[PDB]
Formats: sequence, structure tokens, C-alpha cells
Amino acid sequence: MNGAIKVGAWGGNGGSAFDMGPAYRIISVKIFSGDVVDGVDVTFTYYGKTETRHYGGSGGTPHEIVLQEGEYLVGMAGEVANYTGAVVLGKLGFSTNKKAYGPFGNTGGTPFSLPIAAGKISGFFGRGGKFLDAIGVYLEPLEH
Amino acid sequence: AIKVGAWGGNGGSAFDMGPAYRIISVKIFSGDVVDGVDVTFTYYGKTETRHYGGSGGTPHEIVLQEGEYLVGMAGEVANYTGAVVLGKLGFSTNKKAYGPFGNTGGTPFSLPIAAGKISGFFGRGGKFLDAIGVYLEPLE
Ligand SMILES: OC[C@H]1O[C@H](O[C@H]2[C@@H](O)[C@H](O)[C@@H](CO)O[C@@H]2O)[C@@H](O)[C@@H](O)[C@@H]1O
Ligand SMILES: OC[C@H]1O[C@H](O[C@H]2[C@@H](O)[C@H](O)[C@@H](CO)O[C@@H]2O)[C@@H](O)[C@@H](O)[C@@H]1O
Ligand SMILES: OC[C@H]1O[C@H](O[C@H]2[C@@H](O)[C@H](O)[C@@H](CO)O[C@@H]2O)[C@@H](O)[C@@H](O)[C@@H]1O
Ligand SMILES: OC[C@H]1O[C@H](O)[C@@H](O)[C@@H](O)[C@@H]1O
Repeated sequence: MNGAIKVGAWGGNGGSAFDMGPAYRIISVKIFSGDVVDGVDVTFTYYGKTETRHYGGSGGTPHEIVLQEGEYLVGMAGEVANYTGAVVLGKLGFSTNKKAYGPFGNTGGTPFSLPIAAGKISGFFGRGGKFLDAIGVYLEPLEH
Repeated sequence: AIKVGAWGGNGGSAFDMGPAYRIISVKIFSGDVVDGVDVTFTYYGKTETRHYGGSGGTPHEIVLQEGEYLVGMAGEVANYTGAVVLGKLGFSTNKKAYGPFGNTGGTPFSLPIAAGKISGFFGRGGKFLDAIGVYLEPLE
């Protein structure tokens, strides 16, 4: 709605769908991983309020991406893996205009990659259960 | 503008179609790998056809009817003749999926578009289709 662009999700069809929408300012992403990507905390601000939403399960070790002023997400990549009979994110990483993060997770499968020649990530959607079944992103231009 | 990709290598020369008002058809030229593409589209009242990459292989045309649009692109980035190029390429419309076109396996990529459409292309081309990316636009 209202001109959104959503690409993905990459991953499986298990778990429950989630959708943050494109209206919030992402300030940090915490990826929980071990053998696979267990889940993600997305922290954002909106009208001066800070909120965190958790997607996926409770396992794994956290890895944080804390955006600095003028830093934005410009890429996402990883691997879709078969794990415990589920199709989930085995690995997940991100690029900002400042550096590369991850990938986090230790199970390979089918790679995916989202290089963004022009634009940036403005929100997330996907599916979560015990692990992070799938992830996709909202996009918006770098400026205008 | 929203430009995602390109997927592929760093050889050949850069190309950039820019966005179209409507894509009418795409022809994927392929053999062992993806040789190139034709794109026929409307633009500020005009109908145009552009060719990117080489013209070896055989063309595979996808014609889009009005109300039909491109909602996915996928393929494999392969190593061929000492170059990194598109080994396979396919597209999905809101009606059906087409492809793969090309026969050389490599690193897969996929671009499902949950909301939006492909409105144009950019990338690199030489003898073959070294790299390809897309312009995205929201649905009307
Ligand atoms: O997030 C992955 C997966 O987690 C949960 O399922 C687990 C287990 O109960 C299932 O038997 C297997 C195979 O489906 O997968 C996991 O180990 C569920 O939340 C499931 O919906 C979800 O896909
Ligand atoms: O990311 C999934 C899961 O990975 C790790 O656990 C694995 C292994 O190290 C454990 O020994 C066995 C126990 O049966 O479970 C997995 O195969 C941990 O990092 C875990 O927290 C995480 O959820
Ligand atoms: O589009 C692929 C490739 O095409 C042309 O190069 C061909 C040949 O002349 C080269 O020897 C090998 C190795 O680079 O690749 C092709 O077979 C050039 O236009 C090149 O830049 C481009 O990558
Ligand atoms: O796809 C690369 C190459 O593969 C084969 O050799 C033929 O189909 C050619 O016409 C084509 O150019």
C-alpha cells in the first residue's frame, strides 16, 4: 500500500508471517544465530518512541548492527538451508554504506543476495517459528 | 529510483535502459549461457526496442499482455570461457514463471517481488550478458 516496494521473502514457508511495514526508522538489528539464524530483534523509532520487535525463536547468540548517524542498510544476503526438516535462513548478513556485517549462522544451502545499486532498506517482513524461516525487505530511494 | 542488482561479473561494458512506462516484451538470448536480452517497451508515448549483451544463442520471447507485469527475476552467475556471466536467467510474471534460459550452473540468485514490478534493466554486457539488475516500481 501507498507505493511500497517489497522484495523477498527468502527462506521457507513454515512459521508465522510477520510484517513491520515501511513507516519506522530502523536504528538497530540484532541477529540471533548458532547453526542457523534463530531470530532477529528489530529496534526502531517512530514519533520519538523506541520499540523492539522479536521475530523467530529464542535460541542462538546475538550479533548487533547498530546504525550510526548517516548509516543505512544497503544490502542483504545469506543462505536458505534445510535444518531439522525446516527450510530456514542458515546464514544472514547485511551491508551498510559504511561496512559489511556478518553473515551470521553456520549452515549453507541455497545462496541469495540483494545488492542495492540505488536505494536502501526501510523495513522488514518474513516468517518466524523456532528459527527465522524467511526474511524480506521494504525499499525506498537513498534520497528525494 | 530503486535499482537492485546487478548480479553477475565485472566484465563487458555497462548498460542502463532506465525505467519504462510499460514493458511489452523481453527476449532472452541463450545457449550455453545467457548471451543477451532484447527489451520492447513504451516510453513517453514512443515504443522502443533495446538490445543488451551479445546476440549469439537463440532468442526466447516473453510477451506481456496489458495487466501482466514482471514480478520476479532469478538465475545463476556462472564461470564460462574465463568470464563471470549470467549462466541462466528466468522471469516470473503475475500469471506464470518462465525459464530457465541458459545451461550453465553457478551461484544462484533470486528476486521475488512481493509488492512492485520490474520497470527496466541495467547491467554489463560484452559477448555475453555479464551482469543484470532491475529498476523497481510500485504497483498502480
Ligand atoms: O522456524 C522453523 C520451524 O520451527 C518449528 O518447527 C520445528 C519442529 O517442530 C518441526 O518439526 C521442524 C520441521 O517442520 O522444524 C523445526 O525444527 C515450527 O515453528 C515451524 O512452523 C517452523 O517452520
Ligand atoms: O541456530 C540453531 C541452534 O544452534 C546451536 O545448537 C546446535 C548445537 O550446537 C547443539 O549442540 C544442538 C543440541 O541438540 O542443537 C543444535 O544443533 C546453538 O547455538 C543454539 O542456541 C541454536 O538455537
Ligand atoms: O560478455 C563476456 C565477455 O565478452 C568478451 O570477452 C570474450 C572473450 O573475448 C574473452 O577472451 C573471454 C574472457 O574475458 O570472455 C569472452 O569469451 C568481452 O567483451 C569481455 O569484457 C566480456 O566480459
Ligand atoms: O550461450 C553461449 C553460446 O552457447 C553455444 O555455443 C551457442 O548456443 C552459441 O550461439 C552461444 O553464443
